[PDB]
Amino acid sequence: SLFMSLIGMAVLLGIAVLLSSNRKAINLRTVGGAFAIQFSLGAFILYVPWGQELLRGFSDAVSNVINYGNDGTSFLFGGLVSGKMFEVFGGGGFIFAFRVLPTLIFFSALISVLYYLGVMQWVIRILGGGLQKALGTSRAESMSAAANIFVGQTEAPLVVRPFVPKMTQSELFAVMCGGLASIAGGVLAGYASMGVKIEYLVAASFMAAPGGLLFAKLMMPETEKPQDKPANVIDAAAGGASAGLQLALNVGAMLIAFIGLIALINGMLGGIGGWFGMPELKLEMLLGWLFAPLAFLIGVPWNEATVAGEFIGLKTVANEFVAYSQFAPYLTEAAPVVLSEKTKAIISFALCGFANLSSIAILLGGLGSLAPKRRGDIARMGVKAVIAGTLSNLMAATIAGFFL
Amino acid sequence: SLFMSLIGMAVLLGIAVLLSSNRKAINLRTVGGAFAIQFSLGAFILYVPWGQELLRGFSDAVSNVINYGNDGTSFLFGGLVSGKMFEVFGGGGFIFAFRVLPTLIFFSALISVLYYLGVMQWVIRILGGGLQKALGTSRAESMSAAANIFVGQTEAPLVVRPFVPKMTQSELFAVMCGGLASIAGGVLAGYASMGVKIEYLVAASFMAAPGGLLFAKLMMPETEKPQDKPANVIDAAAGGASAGLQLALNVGAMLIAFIGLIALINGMLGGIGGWFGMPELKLEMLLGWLFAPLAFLIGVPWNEATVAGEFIGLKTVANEFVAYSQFAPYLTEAAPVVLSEKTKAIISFALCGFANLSSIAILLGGLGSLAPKRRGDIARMGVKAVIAGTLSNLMAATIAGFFL
Amino acid sequence: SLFMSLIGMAVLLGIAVLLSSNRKAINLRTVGGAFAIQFSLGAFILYVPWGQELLRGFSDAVSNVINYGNDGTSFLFGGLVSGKMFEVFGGGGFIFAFRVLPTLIFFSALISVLYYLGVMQWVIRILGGGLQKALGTSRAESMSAAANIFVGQTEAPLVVRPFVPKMTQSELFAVMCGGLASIAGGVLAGYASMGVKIEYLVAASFMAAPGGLLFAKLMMPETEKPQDKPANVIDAAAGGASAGLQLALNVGAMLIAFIGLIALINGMLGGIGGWFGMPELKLEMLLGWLFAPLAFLIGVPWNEATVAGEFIGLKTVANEFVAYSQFAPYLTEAAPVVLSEKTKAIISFALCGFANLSSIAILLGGLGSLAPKRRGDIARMGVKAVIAGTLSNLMAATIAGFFL
Ligand SMILES: CCCCCCCCCCO[C@@H]1O[C@H](CO)[C@@H](O[C@H]2O[C@H](CO)[C@@H](O)[C@H](O)[C@H]2O)[C@H](O)[C@H]1O
Ligand SMILES: CCCCCCCCCCO[C@@H]1O[C@H](CO)[C@@H](O[C@H]2O[C@H](CO)[C@@H](O)[C@H](O)[C@H]2O)[C@H](O)[C@H]1O
Ligand SMILES: CCCCCCCCCCO[C@@H]1O[C@H](CO)[C@@H](O[C@H]2O[C@H](CO)[C@@H](O)[C@H](O)[C@H]2O)[C@H](O)[C@H]1O
Ligand SMILES: O=c1ncccn1[C@@H]1O[C@H](CO)[C@@H](O)[C@H]1O
Ligand SMILES: O=c1ncccn1[C@@H]1O[C@H](CO)[C@@H](O)[C@H]1O
Ligand SMILES: O=c1ncccn1[C@@H]1O[C@H](CO)[C@@H](O)[C@H]1O
Ligand code: NA
Ligand code: NA
Ligand code: NA
Repeated sequence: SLFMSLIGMAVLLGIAVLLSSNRKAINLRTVGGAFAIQFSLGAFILYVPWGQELLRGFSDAVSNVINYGNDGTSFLFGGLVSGKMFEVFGGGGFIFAFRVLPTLIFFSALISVLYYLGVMQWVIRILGGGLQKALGTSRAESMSAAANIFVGQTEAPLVVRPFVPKMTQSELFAVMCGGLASIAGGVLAGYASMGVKIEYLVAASFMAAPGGLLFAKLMMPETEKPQDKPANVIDAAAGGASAGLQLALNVGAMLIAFIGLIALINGMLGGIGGWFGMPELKLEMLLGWLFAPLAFLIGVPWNEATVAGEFIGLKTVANEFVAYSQFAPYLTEAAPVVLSEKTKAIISFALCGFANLSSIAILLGGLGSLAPKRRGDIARMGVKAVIAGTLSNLMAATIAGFFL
Repeated sequence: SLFMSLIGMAVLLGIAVLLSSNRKAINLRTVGGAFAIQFSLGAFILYVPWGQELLRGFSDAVSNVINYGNDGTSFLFGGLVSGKMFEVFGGGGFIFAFRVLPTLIFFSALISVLYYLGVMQWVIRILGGGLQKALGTSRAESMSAAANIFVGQTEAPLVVRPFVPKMTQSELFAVMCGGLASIAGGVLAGYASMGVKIEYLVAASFMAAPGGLLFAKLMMPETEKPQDKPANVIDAAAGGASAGLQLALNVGAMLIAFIGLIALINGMLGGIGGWFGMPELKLEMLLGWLFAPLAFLIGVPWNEATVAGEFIGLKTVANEFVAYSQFAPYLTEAAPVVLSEKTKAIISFALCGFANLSSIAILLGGLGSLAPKRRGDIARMGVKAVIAGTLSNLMAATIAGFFL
Repeated sequence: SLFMSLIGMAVLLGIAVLLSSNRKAINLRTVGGAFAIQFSLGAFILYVPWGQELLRGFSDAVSNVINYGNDGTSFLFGGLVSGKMFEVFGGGGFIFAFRVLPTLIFFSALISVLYYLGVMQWVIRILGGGLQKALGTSRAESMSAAANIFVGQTEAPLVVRPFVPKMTQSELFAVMCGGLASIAGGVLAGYASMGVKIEYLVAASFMAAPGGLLFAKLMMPETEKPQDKPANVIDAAAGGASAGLQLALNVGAMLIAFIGLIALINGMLGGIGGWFGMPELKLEMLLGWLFAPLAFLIGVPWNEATVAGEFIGLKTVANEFVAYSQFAPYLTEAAPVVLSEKTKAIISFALCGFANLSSIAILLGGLGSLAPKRRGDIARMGVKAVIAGTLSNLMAATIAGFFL
């Protein structure tokens, strides 16, 4: 029952220690408090009444911002995003390109505005400050952790960019992990626009800040000594819109290609598999069969572990956006397999993260531009940081399933 | 009656003199003739029969070019831009993304072709030469003024780019003002595709050349001494298409974000306003209430000044593209408020200009790349140049309303 | 009958010799074997039974990959690419922007993957090696020839990029010609998605490798002495997707502008032509009237030579993508002129090539970046290389019509 979850949490911690760079250098206060916060935060907003009300209150505000932004895309694409689309095309009336992608544009502009007004820096300074006083982590790596709740892995270190070129290997690794453990505000609203419960997305985004530091300081403890703008608000929105547009195009091209490639792979796997009496062999079968123990370990029922593995596996070997796209039909009344509400929550939390191999290349570009002489260290710690980010997402899912 | 318009023209001139860098250095021949041309040009093509026929003749040619270009977008988006769209989605059958944006691509390619053939340089040389002989303005600043009738604020100085790094502060300011007072050929056809009367757009584009110089030489008189390609036609079209595409994407992202942001602001203004007994408070109400005196001053009737202020205000605090997008429904039979034909003309002229704060950043990029050591002067004169450009648009509207 | 084709082949060879840089330096083994291979390859896969089966087998595999990739665009654009589109908009239900353009994205990602796995380098090394052993051409120029079968003119030299800056003028010219004589895998599937028979596209792509070398070594014989990566597979796909997206946007903007420009030209040609009693004068009439002898020479019947000339002419003076777009309606049951199956094949082969003037600018960018000190030689040999590429496409069409 609940005993299988606590074992899950133990196993995840165990792997991180086995993969640590120095188990004897692990700060017990740091990693103890880090797990304490993520677990308590999970308990707070998923179990206790007052915490649940604050979460559903924040989520409804996020849901209101999404609808407001939809006025923009409604103007541009008109009746192609209206209700008449469902009367004509039925299910295919929902055009992903016009329904989900424009959200990335609006939210990138909004967060750009919130940075200009100092609202973002205000929240980050509070959360980032609470972490470093409780965990003993450095100032810079804690701010980047807190920022990563709302923005992406390449945008979060920007709030501490003059400290990045000279921060320690453990600091840099943590910064990498904070980005891999979390997502971004823009894609968040995208996933929400696909049917993913906002309550789970907001919850997972916040639990990423302590969770990211947790596995950063487990797998790479501090063995060194750390240290220590647009002209107007309209320009900020325009710049954010531009950045969002570029991101929207990239995600769209990736989804067309990757899905197309998976369709090509499934065709080949059917022919190759047929040679071994398995003509029905697909990529989803391999991934499900391979990740089922991992899904079963984080709290997914035995009879649903394989289907859960398909999504968790797809997120790891590609990215969370593709995983969510294949998991979204399972959130409607036209779902091929009716899953339990607890399993739906676990997958939602386990997928909520940029933790994949492709993000290393993205970290080399973004985070590497802030410190060009540190691109070697980033590439070297890349895979370890991806694993650490994966453990953080899996821990958050285990915690989530435990309190649900 | 007509007395309120002439007062309007006087007030606008008055503000420019009060904000001048040296009232004693103002060249009476320059600013006298500049106003004389803009006023006479307004009289010519809006009042006298022969001038009205030349304007409607040029506009019908512009309207024919638009339809020819529509063959391109009709090929790409097929039935999504056909008449069947209105039978199915009704009003929402008009998809802005496919109906207006592709025009920017076609017209950018066409103007690129016209530059290659020397047709553009031919017209600019005549109009630019007539201005400098009548106003006494320098050669370079006059060519940039004439070019700005047809192209954008960053493209117009390109016809005199080797003279920009060494031109006087008054010359540079004028170049900045010529761009802010006018629009571009590409967006022109876009506004026309939204229901804005082409006759008003062409008229305002031409009146921008003397009007831009007028307020440039009022607010910043000359106190110094001024001085003095693609391989084939198919390459020119391709390059122009590419530039148009990039612009089309930017405008689209901006419209999605800005409209979405306004929707978000109106939601917040309803809550904040509710604290003061004004739950119906919106951005349009603030802008209308604040710009109504200005609209009333340029010739808009008292009972229509507030609605007119909403659009003029939105153009100033954001850009003219967003203003036109909110003003276009007022040009159809489904308009929420039926406005007088004179008020519709005034708003059309007052909106026709790139005069906004965001254009300073764009001027720093485009015009600043032509003279990197002059980016300080551009940023310093930015706001003054925006005001000057605003006065030029307001003057053109007052003149327009006077002869109508 | 078949005598008119062999005359055609002779004439094409004749022009190349007349335009040669040194007729006395032409290697008879090189150009003899080069024509021998292209002619035999044509005989193999268009005439002999076994060769026809291998071609239709490869084409059905290409047709299967296309459909697999379509799962990606089907996810993004939903019902806008469904069968319901034809029930509502009829013929206009086929939206080119969503039906053809996304193919460039998928195929660019796939070929990027195939390069990473070493599959591309494996095939190129075999075909490129067979050519240089049979023709006596250099190693580098032969690999670029073989690569050009599957990829574009700027991508093909990348497999021999450290040998490009120091290769001979004849080598560089051949590299330029190999790219101009062929197309790319991505646009190939695009043309196939417009109704162009895949069998003709695959055939022409392969016959371009010897055909490109053939006219390279005729018009520019060797008079000198020649010499002699993404972190993971998912990164490769993502990079290829990005490159495909950029290309998809460019092609789309070009098609909107060029078609729009042609519509504008036809309007002007109707007025200008009206002055000489020819109000029905259009661009298609001029191009058809001017290229009809050329089409008649390559095997197109007298009564179909003029219509065939319209398409061949449009490909030359613009690009093959625009030509195919105007030729595609002639491949359906709603064709304005029912053409013979042999004429449809000839046009398909004659159009299959990047041979146009605009590609010189593209060669200056791509191939010129690999050897910046050789941009002068590229620009100098540009037009000659375009002619050579045109002759290669015309030869392939003549050969095709001969065996059909
Ligand atoms: C959808 C509608 C929303 C309604 C909200 C309207 C907001 C109004 C924006 C005004 O902001 C100002 O704009 C200036 C222009 O960019 C800035 O000056 C900046 O640039 C000037 C010159 O360009 C310099 O003089 C200054 O030093 C520099 O602060 C200045 O910082 C900024 O405060
Ligand atoms: C929709 C259909 C429209 C129908 C219209 C057809 C127009 C025909 C275009 C031909 O233009 C020529 O093309 C050359 C190739 O770019 C240019 O040579 C340029 O480039 C050459 C080599 O690339 C150099 O030899 C030259 O010096 C240099 O002028 C040359 O300037 C230009 O006149
Ligand atoms: C749609 C689903 C498809 C299913 C297929 C799944 C394929 C699995 C990809 C794994 O590939 C590895 O990924 C590493 C990470 O990029 C690479 O390490 C590279 O980068 C490392 C660090 O980033 C370095 O340690 C290495 O030196 C360097 O080889 C490595 O080369 C590569 O073999
Ligand atoms: O780096 C990112 N920043 C913002 C949004 C997205 N991504 C990247 O793109 C992917 C898809 O959302 C993520 O897994 C991540 O690697
Ligand atoms: O600078 C520009 N050049 C061409 C088109 C548009 N714009 C900018 O974008 C805005 C929207 O049309 C203008 O206000 C102007 O600042
Ligand atoms: O250079 C290219 N590489 C890949 C795809 C396309 N093109 C260019 O764009 C044109 C349209 O397919 C070609 O004629 C060619 O010049
Ligand atoms: Na993040
Ligand atoms: Na202008
Ligand atoms: Na090629």
